[PDB]
Amino acid sequence: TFNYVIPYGGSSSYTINNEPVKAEEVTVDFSKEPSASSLKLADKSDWIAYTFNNVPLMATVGLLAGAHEAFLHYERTPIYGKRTYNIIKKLAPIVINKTAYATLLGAIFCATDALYENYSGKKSYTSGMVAGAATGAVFAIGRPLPQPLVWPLVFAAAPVIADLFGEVYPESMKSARGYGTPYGFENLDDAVPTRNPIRRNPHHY
Amino acid sequence: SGFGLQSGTARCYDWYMDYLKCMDESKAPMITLRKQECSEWLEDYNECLHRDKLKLRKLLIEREKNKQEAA
Amino acid sequence: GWEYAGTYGALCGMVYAIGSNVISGRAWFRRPWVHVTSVTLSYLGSKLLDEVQDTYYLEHLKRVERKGLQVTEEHKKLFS
Amino acid sequence: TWPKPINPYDVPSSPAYHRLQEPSYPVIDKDPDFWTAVSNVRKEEWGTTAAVAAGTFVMGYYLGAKGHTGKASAYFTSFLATKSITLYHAYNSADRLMGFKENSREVVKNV
Amino acid sequence: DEPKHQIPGNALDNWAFLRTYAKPLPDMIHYYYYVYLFGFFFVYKVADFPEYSPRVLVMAALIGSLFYVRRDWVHREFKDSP
Amino acid sequence: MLLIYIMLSNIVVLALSVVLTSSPFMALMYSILLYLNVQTILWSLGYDFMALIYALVYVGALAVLFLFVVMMVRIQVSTLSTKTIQSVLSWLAIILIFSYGDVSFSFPCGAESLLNFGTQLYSSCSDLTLLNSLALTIALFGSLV
Amino acid sequence: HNDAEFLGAVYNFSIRSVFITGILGAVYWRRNLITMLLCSEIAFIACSVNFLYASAYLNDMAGMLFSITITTISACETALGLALCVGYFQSRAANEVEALNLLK
Amino acid sequence: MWENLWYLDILINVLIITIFGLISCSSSATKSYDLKGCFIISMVGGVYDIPSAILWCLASLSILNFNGFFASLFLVFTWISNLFAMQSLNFLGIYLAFEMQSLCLLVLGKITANENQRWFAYRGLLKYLVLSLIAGSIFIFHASSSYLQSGVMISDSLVTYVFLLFKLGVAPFHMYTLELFSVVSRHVAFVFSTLPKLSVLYLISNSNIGSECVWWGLISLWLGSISQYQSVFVRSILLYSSVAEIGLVLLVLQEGFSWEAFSWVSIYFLSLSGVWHANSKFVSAISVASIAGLPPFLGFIGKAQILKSLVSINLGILIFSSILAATISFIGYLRLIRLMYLVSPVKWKNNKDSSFINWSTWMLTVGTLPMVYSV
Ligand SMILES: CCCCCCCCCCCCCCCCCC(=O)OC[C@H](COP(=O)([O-])OCC(O)COP(=O)([O-])OC[C@@H](COC(=O)CCCCCCCCCCCCCCCCC)OC(=O)CCCCCCCCCCCCCCCCC)OC(=O)CCCCCCCCCCCCCCCCC
Ligand SMILES: CCCCCCCCCCCCCCCCCC(=O)OC[C@H](COP(=O)([O-])OCC(O)COP(=O)([O-])OC[C@@H](COC(=O)CCCCCCCCCCCCCCCCC)OC(=O)CCCCCCCCCCCCCCCCC)OC(=O)CCCCCCCCCCCCCCCCC
Ligand SMILES: CCCCCCCCCCCCCCCCCC(=O)OC[C@H](COP(=O)([O-])OCC(O)COP(=O)([O-])OC[C@@H](COC(=O)CCCCCCCCCCCCCCCCC)OC(=O)CCCCCCCCCCCCCCCCC)OC(=O)CCCCCCCCCCCCCCCCC
Ligand SMILES: CCCCCCCCCCCCCCCCCC(=O)O[C@@H](COC(=O)CCCCCCCCCCCCCCC)COP(=O)(O)OCC[N+](C)(C)C
Ligand SMILES: CCCCCCCCCCCCCCCCCC(=O)O[C@@H](COC(=O)CCCCCCCCCCCCCCC)COP(=O)(O)OCC[N+](C)(C)C
Ligand SMILES: CCCCCCCCCCCCCCCCCC(=O)O[C@@H](COC(=O)CCCCCCCCCCCCCCC)COP(=O)(O)OCC[N+](C)(C)C
Ligand SMILES: CCCCCCCCCCCCCCCCCCCC(=O)O[C@H](COC(=O)CCCCCCCCCCCCCC)COP(=O)(O)OCCN
Repeated sequence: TFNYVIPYGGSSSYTINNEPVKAEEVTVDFSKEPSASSLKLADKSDWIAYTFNNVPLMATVGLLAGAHEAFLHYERTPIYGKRTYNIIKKLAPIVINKTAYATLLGAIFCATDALYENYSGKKSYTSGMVAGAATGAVFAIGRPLPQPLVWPLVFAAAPVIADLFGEVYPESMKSARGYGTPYGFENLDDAVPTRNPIRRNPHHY
Repeated sequence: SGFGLQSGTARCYDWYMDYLKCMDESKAPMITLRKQECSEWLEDYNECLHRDKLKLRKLLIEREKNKQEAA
Repeated sequence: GWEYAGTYGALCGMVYAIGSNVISGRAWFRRPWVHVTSVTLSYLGSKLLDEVQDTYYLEHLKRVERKGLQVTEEHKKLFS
Repeated sequence: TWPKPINPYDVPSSPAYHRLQEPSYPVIDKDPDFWTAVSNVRKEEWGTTAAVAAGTFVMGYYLGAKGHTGKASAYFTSFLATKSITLYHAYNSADRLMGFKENSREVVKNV
Repeated sequence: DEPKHQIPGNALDNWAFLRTYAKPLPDMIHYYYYVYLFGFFFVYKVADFPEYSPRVLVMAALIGSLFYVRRDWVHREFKDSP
Repeated sequence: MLLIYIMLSNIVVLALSVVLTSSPFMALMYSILLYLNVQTILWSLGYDFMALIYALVYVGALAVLFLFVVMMVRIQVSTLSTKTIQSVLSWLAIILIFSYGDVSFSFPCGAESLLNFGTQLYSSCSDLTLLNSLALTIALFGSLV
Repeated sequence: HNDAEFLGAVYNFSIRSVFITGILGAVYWRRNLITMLLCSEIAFIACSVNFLYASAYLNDMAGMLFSITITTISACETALGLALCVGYFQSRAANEVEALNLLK
Repeated sequence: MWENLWYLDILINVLIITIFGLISCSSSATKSYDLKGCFIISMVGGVYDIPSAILWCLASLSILNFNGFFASLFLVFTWISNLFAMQSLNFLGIYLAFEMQSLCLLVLGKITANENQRWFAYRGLLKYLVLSLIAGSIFIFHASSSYLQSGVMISDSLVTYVFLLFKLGVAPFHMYTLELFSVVSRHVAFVFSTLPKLSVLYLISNSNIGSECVWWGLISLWLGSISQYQSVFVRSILLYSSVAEIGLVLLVLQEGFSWEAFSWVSIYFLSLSGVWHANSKFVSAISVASIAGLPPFLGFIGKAQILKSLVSINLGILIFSSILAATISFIGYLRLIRLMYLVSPVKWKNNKDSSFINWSTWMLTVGTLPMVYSV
């Protein structure tokens, strides 16, 4: 409007609908659909199955962290001097404990997420928040004062961030095209494509 | 490459060229689609390269022969 | 394309001559020969850039028409 | 199978680089020699060659003088630039003879 | 004289704590070799990993960030003992 | 068949010996024996000239270069022997893990010919021969300075 | 039952072991720079042998050309690396002890 | 035989210039301007497209600041390797071109070190060499397995993608750049942190070498940004900035946005030229601002192309990460600006050799308005 007399923006009729018009005459899709593996892992029906399918990721991350710390300890120890102690006995707890703690935290998160979703019966943000909060509570069992408040918050926030930018964002902005005519405005006289642009072939790596 | 070791061409050059010709004939707008259409030619090239079907057939024949012999 | 490429280029050449003088600690008016050379070269380069951009715009219009974009006469007018 | 016999003296061979294209225009010469290509170079191209040679002589002298070897640099730069531009012009003329590129003037001049 | 921030701790105790970083330093090539090797093998393996939910991925990233130990931390606390 | 098997199995022992030995001079000697075993493996696949190439470039020339460097930089590396039983089994385990269950293909035999190899190198594949020559020139210029 | 299948499996095991021994051998058992470059050569030789094996399997010349390329590049890389090692050793300060043994 | 002549001309040109420089070697002309000009003219014979013309521009600008016949010859060798990398059709072309470029880097690094700088330069060159050998050996071993299994050498494979990831220096394969480029000369680090990238981007775009995985660019973006913020030394700040940006660029290039990466590499080259060849505080400030992405400079256009490409793919996680990582990087660039004009009096060497530096600063300031059409 760019005036001071009437409200800015506009209004669209709710009664009047515009019949959908295809973006192009022929649509070629270079985006592959989700794999059967993805759907299997995503299935939260059985909490135990869901947990056991998704823990490998947490275990791997714990193993990488433990390997990192163990290597740092091993690198410093001197080869030239003989050591009374056994290095593996010193280093094995590091890796084992890190992997176990990571797996336990990821198990708690996955279990609570599946159990809440089943009990509630709906896929919602709350399920992620309560799983994160429970994981952060387990993380901060014996930590000083600030940490009990901070970790349940950071952990609860992480599934919120994942849901907003991993699931809601793409579905929200699926229609936008970028070529031909703007999604909403097809009356405007813009070049109309016979086929959609294919910027890349479907990936295979 | 495609060249042979002693002369001529590789042992399975012709099968690959057959598959490439099939892909050239196809009108699919993406390479993935054309490979899907020409998959049978690729299966022939892979079959000539490794002889996997013949190896399986021989394994089954040998195994049955052993079963008959033991009986 | 751009109808102000020549003017822009001349002013930018001035920007080069003054900036080079200032960076080296000399005053803007020093080395007068540099000013003419910079102005002319920048003007020509700006013009050349505009033709290059136009040429690749037309190449793109040809390509999109070949692909199947049903560009109208007015659209074919947009790309000089 | 049986090894195919090979003739050592006549073993099939090919150049490394190949242009994958069917001749759009008439083929005045299927396999032009260097001299045939040079003889078909247009007058404008020779003018470009001479302008390049002069410009590179002047630039070579200018750059060489800072190192006290102006004449030597000028001659080397001239020769180098003339040679490269001449090879480019001969490649273009050979492509025209082969029918890959437009040869209207070429066919008319040498029937 | 101007008002200045109070520094917690005694001067000699803080300097002693700072001096625990002055230890034989390993070369970083040893760490890099292993990281390059395992990283190459990891990239090859990653193509075959199952597709994970975004939420699980983010949680794994959080856990990895929390469990990552800075190289300086191990360096200061490293003791050559059982 | 026994000889081919023995050479194939030996190449592993000759590779393990290089890393295990603590003397840099001795490691080169084991590497030279490994190179000869590789020449003999190549002979079983039907290559004669290629196996000659490996021995010429590596045994004939590269090993000499390694010896020259080792003599000039000679250090005292007979400090201590750290080949504890625990370390060796861990190494052999890592090796076994990496070298297990990969795709295997039937052993082939292929007669090679220099006439075809030379023809291809200097006709159809001339681009490679000249880039390799440029690489050698780059190495010559950089090493000599 | 098939000698070639057995021999192919043996070859695959051997070549893979030689590759891992070259790439990770000198780093695992901490050695001098000269041993690292020798094990790197061992690894490159293993890969070139794999290419020659493939060329024999497929009756193709591509592996023989990749393998000659490996021989050339590997020798150039070794010569340059050894030059760097000598230059590094000639500049060592008196305090430095195992200058060549970075992994110590 | 005529197609071969095009390639042959480059070799003949290089050899004749080499032997002329060798014959005419004298103290009177240590800076062989004439040979530099001959090399520049020679490299015009390899321009076939726009990417080749960008390769020529960057190589010529790099050649200007090298001193002596030897360094300029090795830059021409680098150019030849880069030209062949773009044209590589299979594993052999990729391996050969990249390893030749690695050899040229090893020589250029070695011949630009003083006797007092040999201890650290040769160590960093050796560490680069050994890491390069790991990368090349894993590449060739996997390539051999692929060639055996498939019978053909196809440049569309995971093996090449991982190798080109190492060459770009993203994800965990960026440490060689940090170790080598910290101990080498400023010009060598600048020319080998920008020019090589163009060839790899061209190979990826033309040979369809893209993966569905976004982890490596996300990692490079976050690691680079956090490491840039925590780095005390200024060389490390500049080195980690390239890691972060090339991670984001890798993510954009996988999705098919070739034009934006080719425009980015050119702007990044011009932006990095003035910071690396530091002589004037003002030139360095304008460079840091362009790398940062401030809107009045050409650096803004380069960053804008990448960010604009990101919003098209509609991946939320990448956009969020990009915003936060960019802020963290901005803090490091502010540190750089603070160090020059807000910490202590600054005195720098009077190295009055600003060949293309004034032109680059001008091109950064002035170029924003002409290139506004792209974004
Ligand atoms: C924009 C959007 C972006 C998109 C794209 C952007 C585009 C990208 C690319 C664009 C690039 C732009 C930025 C880069 C700018 C280039 C750098 C630059 O500016 O110059 C660097 C460079 C830096 O010089 P420097 O800072 O002093 O350092 C060099 C050292 O001296 C080192 O010394 P040296 O040993 O190396 O000496 C070599 C050199 C360097 O030597 C020198 O520079 C010394 C000074 C040269 C002599 C003085 C020049 C004489 C006339 C100049 C006119 C000035 C007018 C001002 C006052 C009016 C006086 C009446 O000598 C030369 O000058 C070679 C050229 C030959 C011409 C010499 C003069 C010939 C006689 C006059 C010709 C015609 C007379 C007509 C009228 C005459 C009077 C008006 O400047 C030059 O080299 C000058 C080149 C030419 C001199 C002027 C000639 C102009 C012709 C006369 C005017 C007539 C109108 C012009 C139109 C018709 C032409 C005939
Ligand atoms: C046997 C060999 C030993 C190695 C073991 C394995 C060998 C490698 C095999 C495979 C390697 C590939 C994958 C490994 C990770 C990739 C990184 C890499 O390889 O670079 C080379 C790297 C060395 O490179 P460098 O350039 O020499 O060192 C640069 C640093 O400055 C180094 O200097 P610095 O360490 O002294 O400084 C560390 C600095 C460096 O900074 C970083 O680490 C940046 C990384 C941040 C995130 C990375 C991207 C995350 C995306 C992951 C993608 C997958 C998920 C997909 C979606 C997730 C969306 C984000 O960070 C810190 O200051 C410590 C904090 C840790 C992260 C900071 C973020 C905290 C946020 C949490 C919020 C909670 C606080 C709330 C309360 C606060 C109160 C106010 O080598 C390694 O570190 C490998 C060690 C493997 C341990 C990683 C642990 C988990 C791995 C996956 C989790 C992903 C998060 C990454 C966390 C830490 C990674 C460094
Ligand atoms: C005078 C007429 C010029 C107008 C047009 C130019 C075309 C005709 C060329 C005529 C020559 C003028 C040179 C101007 C352009 C250079 C291009 C070129 O030359 O080749 C193109 C031309 C054909 O390729 P094409 O036109 O690009 O189209 C091919 C396909 O379309 C595939 O190619 P494509 O990549 O173009 O595909 C279309 C592309 C769309 O691509 C585009 O839209 C390109 C946009 C144009 C940007 C221009 C900037 C590029 C920087 C290079 C500067 C030129 C250096 C000159 C080098 C050669 C010197 C002659 O779509 C894409 O998505 C691909 C991405 C492309 C890259 C993204 C563009 C961003 C570039 C970076 C900009 C970032 C800003 C940084 C700073 C900006 C500050 C203002 O090749 C030739 O005609 C023959 C080449 C012969 C050159 C030398 C031979 C003569 C001498 C022989 C012997 C030499 C030795 C003796 C020496 C003699 C002197 C001493
Ligand atoms: C105006 C048309 C004709 C101009 C006459 C030139 C024709 C000669 C043929 C070409 C020779 C090279 C052209 C000269 C340009 C650069 C030469 C140069 O570098 O100038 C000086 C030094 O460098 C400079 O002073 C820079 C000058 C830059 C150019 C200024 C001249 C402007 C016009 C000349 C070229 C215009 C076109 C040339 C023909 C197309 C050279 O120093 P010395 O090697 O010691 O030679 C001097 C001889 N002696 C001392 C023994 C008496
Ligand atoms: C950046 C590139 C890196 C890699 C480049 C690989 C691509 C270049 C590969 C070629 C290298 C040079 C090989 C010669 C190139 C072109 C071929 C040629 O011109 O030879 C002529 C031979 O033709 C001739 O004109 C003979 C005289 C040649 C005289 C010199 C021309 C070639 C000079 C090569 C430069 C090498 C000389 C020393 C190097 C300074 C063609 O061969 P034919 O047609 O089979 O033989 C003639 C028979 N007939 C015409 C009847 C069909
Ligand atoms: C549409 C354009 C916009 C797109 C941008 C890309 C296209 C580029 C267009 C313009 C390019 C201009 C490049 C500017 C370079 C600046 C000139 C330069 O660098 O000169 C150097 C040259 O230095 C040299 O090394 C000279 C060696 C070679 C000289 C030039 C070679 C000429 C070869 C022929 C080039 C013609 C191109 C061939 C066909 C296209 C002199 O500086 P120094 O003396 O070293 O130090 C300066 C000291 N101070 C400023 C502080 C006073
Ligand atoms: C950058 C965003 C990060 C959040 C920052 C918040 C402050 C961090 C403190 C940590 C706390 C954990 C994160 C909680 C934020 C979510 C907001 C709570 C609101 C809420 O509980 O409703 C849920 C939906 O909200 C939602 O989950 C969607 C709301 C989106 C979050 C807010 C977006 C803007 C915040 C940015 C403010 C400033 C940015 C600087 C950080 C339930 O929904 P339901 O579907 O489950 O219904 C129930 C049927 N069972």
